[PDB]
Formats: sequence, C-alpha cells, structure tokens
Amino acid sequence: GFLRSASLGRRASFHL
Amino acid sequence: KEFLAKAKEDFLKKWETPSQNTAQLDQFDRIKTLGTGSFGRVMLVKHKESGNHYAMKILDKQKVVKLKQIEHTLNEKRILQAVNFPFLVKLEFSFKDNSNLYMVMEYVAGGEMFSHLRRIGRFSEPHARFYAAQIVLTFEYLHSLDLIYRDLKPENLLIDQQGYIQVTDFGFAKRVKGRTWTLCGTPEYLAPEIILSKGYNKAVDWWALGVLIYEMAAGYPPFFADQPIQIYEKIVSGKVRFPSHFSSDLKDLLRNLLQVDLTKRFGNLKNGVNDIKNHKWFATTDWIAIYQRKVEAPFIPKFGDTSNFDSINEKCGKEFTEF
Ligand SMILES: Nc1ncnc2c1ncn2[C@@H]1O[C@H](COP(=O)(O)OP(=O)(O)NP(=O)(O)O)[C@@H](O)[C@H]1O
Ligand SMILES: [Mg+2]
Ligand SMILES: [Mg+2]
Repeated sequence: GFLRSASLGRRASFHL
Repeated sequence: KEFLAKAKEDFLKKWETPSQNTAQLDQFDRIKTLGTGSFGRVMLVKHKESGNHYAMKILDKQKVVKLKQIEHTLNEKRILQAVNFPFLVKLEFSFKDNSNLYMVMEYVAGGEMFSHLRRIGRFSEPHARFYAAQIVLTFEYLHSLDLIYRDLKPENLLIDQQGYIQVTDFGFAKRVKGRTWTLCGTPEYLAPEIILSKGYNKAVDWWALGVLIYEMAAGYPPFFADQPIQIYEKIVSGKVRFPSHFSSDLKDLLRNLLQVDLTKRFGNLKNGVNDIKNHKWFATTDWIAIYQRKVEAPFIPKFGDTSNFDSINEKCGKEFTEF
C-alpha cells in the first residue's frame, strides 16, 4: 500500500 | 462519413505508394540531439531553407536485423507517411542510406506529457478532458483505417507549443482487420486480453485510454506493484479503486473503458466511438473545435528551444528496398 518512486519513473516499452 | 471516406481514400492511395528518398541528409544541418535508443538516435535538425527545425530519427540496419525488430520498423514508416491527422506527428521527409534510416518528422517543443504530469502531480478533470478528447479522435481516425496503436502512455504524448497533443511513437503500430497476438507495450498499460495470451483486436487501445485518463486525473496508473507479475494479476482481476476526488462522470467512463469483458467495453460496441463522445464526462467537449484546434489550451509550455526536454558499403540494403 505504497506509492514507490520506481512505479512513478519513466517507463520503457518491451517487445517479444 | 465525408471526412471518413476522404481519409480512407487518401490513406489507401498513399499506403500503396509509400514515398521515399524525398530529401537529403546533407540538406539538414546537425543540431543538438534529443534522445537515443537501442536501435538508433532521435535528433533535432535544422534545414537550410525555410524548413528549419525538424525532429529526425537515425536507425541502423544492424539494430533492426539483430533482434528481429525489422517487422515493426517497416510498419512504422509506412503508417507514418500515409496518415494525415492533426494529433499525429507529421512525417515530412524520408530517405535511406548505406547504413542508416531517416524519418524527418516535426519537432515538438513542449516535451513529454509524462514530465508535466509528474511535476504538477495531477491534471484537473477539465485538463484531462482536453487531452483525452484528442486521443479519442486520434483512435477513431486510426481505427477507421484498421490501425492499432498499442503504445499509449504519457511518455509517448508530446505537447506542442500550442498546448496540443502530438502522438510520437509508432513502433508497435500495425493494421489488423481481425486479431493479432504480438506481446508489445508497457506492463502498466497492457489490456487483459494481451496478458492472457488470447487474441486481441482494436479494443486494446480503448483499454489504454482508460488507463491514460486514470493516470492524468489521479497522478498514478490504476495498476501498479513491486513485481510486474503482480501487475498482470491486478489487470486481469477487474478490480479498480478510484480516487476520492474523481467525479461521478469520470468513474463511470473508466469502468466502461477499463472493462475486462472485451465486448462490453466502449469503442468496441455497436455505436463505436460515439459511445465515448456522447458520455456525460465529455459533455463540455466540442469535438469539431478540438479537431480544428480552435480551443483554448489549459496549459501552454514555456517557450528552437530544447528547454523542456532533458562501413560505407551498403549493408542489408535490399532488406529495406520498400523503404
Ligand atoms: N518529434 C519529436 N519532437 C520532439 N522530441 C521528440 C520527437 N520524437 C521523439 N522525441 C523525443 O526523442 C526521445 C526518443 O523517444 P521515442 O520517440 O519514443 O523513441 P524511443 O526509441 O522509444 N526512445 P524512448 O521513448 O526513450 O524509449 C524522447 O525523449 C522523445 O521525447
Ligand atoms: Mg520507447
Ligand atoms: Mg516513448
């Protein structure tokens, strides 16, 4: 139940 | 459907003849770069003539062949040079070299919406409605052309110096009339039908829209956890907790957009796009004025200033003959 800064940083796109 | 049939005809005509070699690298002069990726570099260049500032991508043929990403790099250019919409970044010049690709597109100064959103914290629901309405029209335009976007996120929404949206990334784009199966996107924006390995159609973008609106008004995405595997469980569970400051109209629109049932989700029903355009949340939205871009923007960035951002032998050339 936290708002961690890693979940608020920029997000990259993956491809598989 | 006058604008609908005009767009499809001019698109399918431009789609069959994808222009190329319409400019020279030497014509533009090198200016400060904007960003880089695993496949290439994204730069801002200036044309010696009246063209002046332009955003250009330089991709290496080695990179797209190495990880089999070549499938998405051919779709990207062809879709860009054939579309013509206000909220889509205009592709202006396209040409190839012995070792690099060149997609000269418009430079967008205001920067990624992800930056402004994180600074402010949250966007007011009016501020969110202005940005969301442009995406709805952008999806209706791309869905009438049978195209799916598959990468909606604040990091891919650029603000122009007039405060409007310019959607940039078209890597994971592709046109499908039925369904597809490729796993692409961002975990916090993936639709349930993508995670379950079931087929997915154009309805994944209307899911991503519900996430994008949620993140604008709340300040954080609806599904998040320490591990990505928990995010997938949250996405497929169908349980979304809305913030207190959400309006009744917004919470109602999101439950229909973030619907796990693929056939009870807005933008996929019989009415189609007007399901969302005629919602109680979009009552204040004049869609004709949004398309014509004659609406006072709720936020215009501070403003070519880059202030908001932070062998010669031919190799694999025939693999990009279409380009
Ligand atoms: N037309 C443009 N105008 C201004 N900045 C742009 C433009 N196109 C891309 N950028 C920026 O260039 C960088 C590259 O982002 P992007 O266009 O998504 O390519 P990418 O390979 O996905 N790199 P990344 O977004 O970091 O994963 C980002 O910082 C964008 O904001
Ligand atoms: Mg990316
Ligand atoms: Mg991006």
